[PDB]
Amino acid sequence: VTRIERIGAHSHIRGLGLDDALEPRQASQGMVGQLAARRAAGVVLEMIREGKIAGRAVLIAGQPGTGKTAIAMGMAQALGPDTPFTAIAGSEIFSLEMSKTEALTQAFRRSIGVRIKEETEIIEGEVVEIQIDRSKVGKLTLKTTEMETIYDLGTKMIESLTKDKVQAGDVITIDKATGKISKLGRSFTRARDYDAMGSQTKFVQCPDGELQKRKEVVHTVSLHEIDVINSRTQGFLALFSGDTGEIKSEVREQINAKVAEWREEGKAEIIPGVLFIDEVHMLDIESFSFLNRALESDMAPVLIMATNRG
Amino acid sequence: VTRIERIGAHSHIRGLGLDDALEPRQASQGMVGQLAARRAAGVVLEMIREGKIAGRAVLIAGQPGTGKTAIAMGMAQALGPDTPFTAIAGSEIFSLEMSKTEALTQAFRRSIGVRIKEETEIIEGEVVEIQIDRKVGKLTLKTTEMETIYDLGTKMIESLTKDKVQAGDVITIDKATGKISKLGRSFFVQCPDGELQKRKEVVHTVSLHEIDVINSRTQGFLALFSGDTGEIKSEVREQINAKVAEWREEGKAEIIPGVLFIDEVHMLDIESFSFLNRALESDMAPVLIMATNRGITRIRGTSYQSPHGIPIDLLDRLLIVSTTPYSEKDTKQILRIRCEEEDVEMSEDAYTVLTRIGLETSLRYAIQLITAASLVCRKRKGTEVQVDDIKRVYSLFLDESRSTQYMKEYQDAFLFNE
Amino acid sequence: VTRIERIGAHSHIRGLGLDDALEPRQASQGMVGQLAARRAAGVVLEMIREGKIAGRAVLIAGQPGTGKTAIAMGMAQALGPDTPFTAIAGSEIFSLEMSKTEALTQAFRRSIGVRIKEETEIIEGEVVEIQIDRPATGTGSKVGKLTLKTTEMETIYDLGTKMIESLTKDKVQAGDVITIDKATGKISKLGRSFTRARDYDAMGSQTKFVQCPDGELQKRKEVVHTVSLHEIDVINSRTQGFLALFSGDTGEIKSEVREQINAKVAEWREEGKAEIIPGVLFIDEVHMLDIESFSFLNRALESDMAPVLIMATNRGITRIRGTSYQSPHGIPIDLLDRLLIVSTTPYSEKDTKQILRIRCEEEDVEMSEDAYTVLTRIGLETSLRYAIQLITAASLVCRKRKGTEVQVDDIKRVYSLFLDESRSTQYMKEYQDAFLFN
Amino acid sequence: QPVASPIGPRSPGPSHPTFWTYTEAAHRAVLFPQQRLDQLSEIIERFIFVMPPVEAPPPSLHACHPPPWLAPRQAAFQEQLASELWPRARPLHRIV
Amino acid sequence: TQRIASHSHVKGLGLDESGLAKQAASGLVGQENAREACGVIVELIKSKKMAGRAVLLAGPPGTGKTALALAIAQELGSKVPFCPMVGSEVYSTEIKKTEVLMENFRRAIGLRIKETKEVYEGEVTELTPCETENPMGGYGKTISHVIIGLKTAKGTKQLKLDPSIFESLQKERVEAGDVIYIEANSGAVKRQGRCDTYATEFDLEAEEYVPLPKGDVHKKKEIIQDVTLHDLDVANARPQGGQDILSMMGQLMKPKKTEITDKLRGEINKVVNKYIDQGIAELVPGVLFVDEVHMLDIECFTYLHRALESSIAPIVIFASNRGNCVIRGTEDITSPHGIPLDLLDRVMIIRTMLYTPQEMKQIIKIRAQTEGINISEEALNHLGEIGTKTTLRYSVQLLTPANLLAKINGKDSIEKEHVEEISELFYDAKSSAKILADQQDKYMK
Amino acid sequence: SGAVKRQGRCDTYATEFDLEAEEYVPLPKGDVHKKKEIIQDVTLHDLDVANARPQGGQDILSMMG
Amino acid sequence: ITPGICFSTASLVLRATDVHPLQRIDMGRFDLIGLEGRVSRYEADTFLPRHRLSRRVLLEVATAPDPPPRPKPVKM
Amino acid sequence: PIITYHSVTVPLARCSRTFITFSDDATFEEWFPQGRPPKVPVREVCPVTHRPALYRDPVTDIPYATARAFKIIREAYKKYITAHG
Ligand SMILES: Nc1ncnc2c1ncn2[C@@H]1O[C@H](COP(=O)(O)OP(=O)(O)O)[C@@H](O)[C@H]1O
Ligand SMILES: Nc1ncnc2c1ncn2[C@@H]1O[C@H](COP(=O)(O)OP(=O)(O)O)[C@@H](O)[C@H]1O
Ligand SMILES: Nc1ncnc2c1ncn2[C@@H]1O[C@H](COP(=O)(O)OP(=O)(O)O)[C@@H](O)[C@H]1O
Ligand SMILES: Nc1ncnc2c1ncn2[C@@H]1O[C@H](COP(=O)(O)OP(=O)(O)O)[C@@H](O)[C@H]1O
Ligand SMILES: [Mg+2]
Ligand SMILES: [Mg+2]
Ligand SMILES: [Mg+2]
Repeated sequence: VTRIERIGAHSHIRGLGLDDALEPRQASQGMVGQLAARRAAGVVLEMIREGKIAGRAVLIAGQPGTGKTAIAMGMAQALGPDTPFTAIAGSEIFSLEMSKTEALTQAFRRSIGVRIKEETEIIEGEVVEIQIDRSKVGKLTLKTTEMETIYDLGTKMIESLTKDKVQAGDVITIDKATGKISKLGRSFTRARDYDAMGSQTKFVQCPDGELQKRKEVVHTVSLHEIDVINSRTQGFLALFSGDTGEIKSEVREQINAKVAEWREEGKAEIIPGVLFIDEVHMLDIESFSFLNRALESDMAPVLIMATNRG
Repeated sequence: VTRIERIGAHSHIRGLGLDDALEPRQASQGMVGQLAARRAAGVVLEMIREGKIAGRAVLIAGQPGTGKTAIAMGMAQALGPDTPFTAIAGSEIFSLEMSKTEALTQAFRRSIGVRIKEETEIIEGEVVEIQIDRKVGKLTLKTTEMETIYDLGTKMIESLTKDKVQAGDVITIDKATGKISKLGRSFFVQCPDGELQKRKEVVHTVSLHEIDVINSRTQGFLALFSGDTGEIKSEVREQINAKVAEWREEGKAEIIPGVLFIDEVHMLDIESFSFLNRALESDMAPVLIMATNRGITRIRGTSYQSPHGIPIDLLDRLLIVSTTPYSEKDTKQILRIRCEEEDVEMSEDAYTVLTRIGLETSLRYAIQLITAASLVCRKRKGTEVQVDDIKRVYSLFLDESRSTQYMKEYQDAFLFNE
Repeated sequence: VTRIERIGAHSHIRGLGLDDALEPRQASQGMVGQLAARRAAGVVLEMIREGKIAGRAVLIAGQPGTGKTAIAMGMAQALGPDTPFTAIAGSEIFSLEMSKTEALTQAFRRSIGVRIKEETEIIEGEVVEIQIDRPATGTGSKVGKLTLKTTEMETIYDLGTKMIESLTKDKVQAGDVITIDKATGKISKLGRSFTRARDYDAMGSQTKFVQCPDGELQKRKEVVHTVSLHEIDVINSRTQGFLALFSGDTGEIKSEVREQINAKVAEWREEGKAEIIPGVLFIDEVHMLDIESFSFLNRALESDMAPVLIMATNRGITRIRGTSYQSPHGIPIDLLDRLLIVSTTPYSEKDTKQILRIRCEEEDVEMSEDAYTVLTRIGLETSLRYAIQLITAASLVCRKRKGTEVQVDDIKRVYSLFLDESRSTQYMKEYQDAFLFN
Repeated sequence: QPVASPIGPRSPGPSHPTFWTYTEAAHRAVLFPQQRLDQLSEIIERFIFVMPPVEAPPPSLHACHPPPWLAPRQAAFQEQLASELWPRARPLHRIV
Repeated sequence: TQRIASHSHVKGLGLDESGLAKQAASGLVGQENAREACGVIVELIKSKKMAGRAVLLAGPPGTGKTALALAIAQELGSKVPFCPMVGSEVYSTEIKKTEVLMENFRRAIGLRIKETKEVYEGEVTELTPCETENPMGGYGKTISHVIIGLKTAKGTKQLKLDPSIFESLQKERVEAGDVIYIEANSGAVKRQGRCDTYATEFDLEAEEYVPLPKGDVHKKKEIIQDVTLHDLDVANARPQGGQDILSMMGQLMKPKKTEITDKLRGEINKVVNKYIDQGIAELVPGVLFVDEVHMLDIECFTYLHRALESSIAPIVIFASNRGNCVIRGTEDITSPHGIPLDLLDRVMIIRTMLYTPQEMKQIIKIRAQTEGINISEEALNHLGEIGTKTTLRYSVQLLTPANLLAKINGKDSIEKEHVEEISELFYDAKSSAKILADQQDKYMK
Repeated sequence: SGAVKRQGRCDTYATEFDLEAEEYVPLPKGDVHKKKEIIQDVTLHDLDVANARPQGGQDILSMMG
Repeated sequence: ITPGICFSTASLVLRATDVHPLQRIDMGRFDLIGLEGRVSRYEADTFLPRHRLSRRVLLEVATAPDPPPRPKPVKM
Repeated sequence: PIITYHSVTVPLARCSRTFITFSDDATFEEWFPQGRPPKVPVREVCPVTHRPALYRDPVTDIPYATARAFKIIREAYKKYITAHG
């Protein structure tokens, strides 16, 4: 069938076509010729993969049609999807919402990935009975296919259960540390043959195993995403709308410190990536001046650029 | 009593003054002379009223003070209030609220109307007794011919409670909505005469812009009064156009194409012109009328010279109507019409002198001098304007030529002379 | 300990240093020389203090480093905090939130103060005993009694419900010296006459006591409230105006609001409710204003609420911003006709030495006579500001080598270490190709 | 929630490191809008006088046969917003 | 911190106790005169008695201006505020350029607040009123103290408190077995949950059960908080935490920088002065570093005169590598560093010179040591020769590609062949310019 | 989805009061359960703008939004 | 105090954007922003892939008789 | 029934003292119940696996710490029902 990804101008490029010695093959992984340029791209790719050195800039210069964007796409393909690769054009930093320097800062921080790893204990089961005496004290019964127990509830737990409208037959998980309750689904019985269903209801099987479970979540986020999350009260919405604005520098310093603390604690890992700016000659002198000192930070990715101007 | 509409520059224009063959009369409906331009405007008016061809554009071009805006206002008057006639200036499309293309899109869509007829039941009468008990209630209404007691429902009881209604008030109720508006008290408006409950046919002409703004967001109709429209999404506009086409096919509504008038079109820049070039190619485009007095002039936003400050690609889609300068006879007739409009009586010698002044300097200068001479005549307890009053106001108020001469006499005393 | 305000460029200027006849002393209140300009500034200051003529404009024009801003700061210090003095730069009127005319209007109206003086009844005394009886359960009427004491009086007050609530909120105890305003019921604690009981725990270190107030209990005191026209405009523009007074974000205030406020202030002035305190707006580097701002100034100085406007510029015949017209001082001739110009002459050798001596006294730096001579020669050759900076630089160099008095060797050392504009330009010419552009 | 501020978040107690990081002096140097209103009470009482010359209710949209669900939905939305926000608008009562 | 940046080797200015600059120390090589001047400037900053003083670092590109500013920052330490800034940052879509500059000025002035927080922790074991044998008024019972028993891991103490605390105890619903803390400076009781020793495995509460406090019942510590004037300004301009409709609007609406008024800044200054006089706070005036000052326009330069003339301003360090360039915002006005002569009259200019080949070799060796790269003597000499032509930045940027190439080739050191191959693979600015000139027809524009 | 729209009152009850502010609608003609298989075209921009801002939401921030 | 402006429009205009449910597809299958703050990674990644219902299980539960009544608690 | 809050100035040369007076003993008992310290619950243990208990089967009220323990408890309850009836 026809998927959303179709034959484009660089669909034939799968990599840089190098061997273990970074010697370019004449025609490998969809690239032909450009032996010296491909070897240089491979050296830059090894530099990116090591991640030791920060703020290194490489400019791919040449005549139109000589394979600059081809080499950039080959570098992106050879680099894993784990390592961030932000590809922007020079014209995209001229925004009506944020300054050019803010656009460049956001592009820089989108290119550094942070892989988080959180382990959390949860209780998971199907609700059998909820009895509340009077909103003061109550009991909750949860069950699995191999287990069933009853719990004593407090004031805040009772309030949280009443707010979420948890009833019998609901399969829920409860975080032990925070007490937040999220509803996974409801079990199917003979009496629940609804003719019309709500937009959020869904029927799931009763969980098996033990009522207490450990939840491990590993995800890769960028520094810019953490900045947008912590910019305002519901900042995660700006990760969809893009109405981020200009994030305060103090917030960025706090987030850098917090990320360093997580990295020391073992709860996060840093994956520096690549920022590719295509047709950089569209950048203004102010943007170049900002780039001069933005690359000098310890949290600056590799800046690959490509121009065809004389 | 002084109302809002006082005597303006085109208050005397009541139409184009044409016969059944679109042959202009020498003086009719406030219009004097310019037979060719008025005939062309009448042909364009017939095209507008036919309503079949979309996006036809006509440019009225001529020297300053040659009746271009007079022709446009006469065209607007010859059309009734039924047909939309949006009149804007070129400067108005430059906005901080929306883009220029958005401003021109809103100007276009304001010029196409959708006429929808529906039937409603309207109850208009004088309140006799209102009873509400803990909900049930009764309401007794009377006209001069009949009286009735109604058993009220919950929603109408709530509506009558929200709007304080007491015995003796004359009110009208929209039955389907409960919209109660008190139009006075009777024991001040006379009580209605005929039947209490009447089925009425209400006709609304709603512009495409109005539909878009109403359906843009909840409580979105407020933007029709306070700007704040932003830039309406193209998806909403396409959906509204599709629904209007569906209505037209199903007979629920009729389309009434109108006229968009852009006075001083030369203030538009190249981007606006390029947008108009393709906006006129839609089937929902109105008739576009533009006026400019520019000769071969730089197009705003470019360094190019073009006949009217309009690029030639747009000019190729326009029909141009040229206005010619007025003669002595036409000038005298225009002055007579303006004097009749302003209720000013002049002698024939005063008219001759004023015609000579208008030919020597400008028609607008003479029209301006008419009121000044009338005031001077009223100052000296006179009743008819004489040549002496006209000379007095000629000396008091200068024209462009004499002002420029006096300024050149003392050019060093002025500021920033080139 | 160092306060937030430290030694700046004009920290030594305490006033214009004039006598009763507005004759400038040679060296007084930090000012040295500039006799004619200081006399003119004193005349302008008297005009400001009289506060009868609205919309007067004065331009202090001269070469760089001639003391234009020094004279402005001297005028500000001689006026005192009672009279408003709004000092802004010309660049500050270019704002993304408001128009240039709006910024100029706000600057003008920050320089006019509205003062409201009223007499209120005030109770100030030492709390002897406070008793509050409240219902154990449910809504009820609290009943209370308060005893207040001065050095010569002691009265027992029966308290109402709202005064009971106010006292409870303020947590008024025995021995607290409190002030009560009868009208508004506001209670302000101003100290403790003695300590609390020692047997209590978790109380913290007791602070110093306050002597009990003397005189009668219920006195009558004059309360003065002073705000500027801008503050009134901002708090009347919208409900959130009180927050806009601090966050900015005032937008453009409607002209209707300002007209109403002008009318109301005129009514208060006629009725004796409020007095208008006209001040000064000082625009430093006024040549950065564009033609539209100057045109607005032209007619904005014609209002009766306009303050005295003082401008400083060091431009000769220069292009007016926003135009292609060369004009004196970068200012259009129409505005230049509406203003009096105060010229500043360049400084001599003795004036330069006296300025250096005053600066050294301000910075607590001891310098030798030979060092003063060398520094004066450098200042005459290069500039006054360079010598002023070398004062502190040589002080630091002398302190580094464990010295007590700044010598000629220290001045030579800092002259070698730090360069002026001329020597920097020479060295840049020597390596012109190495620098980036031109 | 208070990221990068002199005001610290709500520390659970002295066991949390955030308890011993922030000072009360920094807290007392930041004024909430209610504190600002209490600070400007006399100024508000004496200097807030400007009234709009005209006052009108918002324009109302009338149709002969409207969708019977629009009005109840708008009424419910207004009721919920008023019930949630009117208690928070009481401090601005004197200004209004 | 673990990643190596361009100035990761700069650990300060290598100055002797007498102020003379060592040839190579603290990661810096050469630039002795500039280093001595920067040491004098560091002493000026530490003296804390001068405001608005400006220093311009002037020299050809790649001569250590940013390195010198960072060395000054290292010399001052983390206690002294150091606010880096590029000239392009004044162009913001939210506030005016003068507002950005003023905000950075207030960012550079720091304030250190020292306070002692005394608290009483423990699990409430006893709650007993101290009645009086003579009830006031004759009827009922009167109480003069409330004895609260607090139990911790290593002790138990009793506190005879004011009777008024009974209302706080009832409002907080404090009972026996609950963990509370009482603050001396406020006299308020806060219930931080119930003790965990009374919790069973069958309970489901999350934030109700807390561990028994460790340490002593009476805990007191000195809290040092470092803030800047800009922090207080921003916290007062757009306050967060209120429950009124305005705070809800602030949370809902997108945050936006605003033009803070002089009234709020004067209030902040008054509060800071009051704290300083009280002994609570100590002012820490720092440095504002404005790199690429030539990117400022004429409006910013004009505002900087008044900004520097203020008595609250920090010590500002500028840096410009421009020659007789045209000032931005002006039409054909040329000034020696892209800076109008009025602002040049207000600054002290520190000149940075070009590096001799030996100094370039030393800097390359230092950078190789910082990057964890072992380089042979012949390779180092070849790279220094490459640095004699081209620039120093090109030579210091060829080290890591050469190290990677050597590691791929299987060698633990960079040899000359690796440097030659890297030079062949990567071109410098001059060689690229020669290529572009030789083929100007085939390129674009 | 469970969405419910009350599209007026049945016209059989139109005479239950002599004056109510109600919209009376005819009884539907077909079956209670109506099934239709439809093919609707949407563009990627429609999904982008559909996911740019939240819809509904009983929270105070959503309502104020 | 002035009465408000009563703006009257055609009743058909207020239904312009309205589309019958039988004429529109469910847009909730592309709702990504609605899942934020409501759906967790556990539900999407670990739970649902394991505990999704099948047609066989649904049919078995529907066809099977009602479960026996839950026994009353006994203190043992 | 009232609660009287009283603050006096008494010699120590003077010190401040606060007193709270309850009109009736019922209010005093309500505000000061003098509750005894709570008791530490007994750490229950699973009868099947002797591990510390983590669950509590509602039907049998028997704490347990293993799924196998739950199955054994339910089997024992079924046998008890079969025997006793
Ligand atoms: N070495 C190469 N191998 C394969 N295809 C190439 C190579 N160089 C260029 N191309 C193709 O030529 C087209 C234009 O080259 P591209 O690199 O995208 O732009 P430019 O080089 O002009 O910046 C691309 O579609 C690319 O697939
Ligand atoms: N043919 C005419 N008949 C009557 N009045 C006219 C005629 N031509 C111009 N006028 C009047 O004289 C004045 C000239 O304005 P007008 O010619 O419309 O200026 P423009 O050339 O900018 O359109 C107007 O007030 C108009 O009412
Ligand atoms: N007449 C004077 N008396 C005392 N100090 C002066 C005098 N003139 C200038 N100064 C000092 O010299 C420094 C520079 O003068 P300034 O007023 O900034 O010059 P400009 O008029 O160019 O702004 C200031 O710190 C100022 O205090
Ligand atoms: N004297 C020096 N000693 C050691 N390293 C230096 C010296 N001068 C420059 N560098 C290094 O060489 C690089 C050149 O950048 P730099 O000279 O700071 O640029 P700029 O001249 O624009 O300030 C920097 O990374 C810096 O760390
Ligand atoms: Mg390309
Ligand atoms: Mg005209
Ligand atoms: Mg000055």
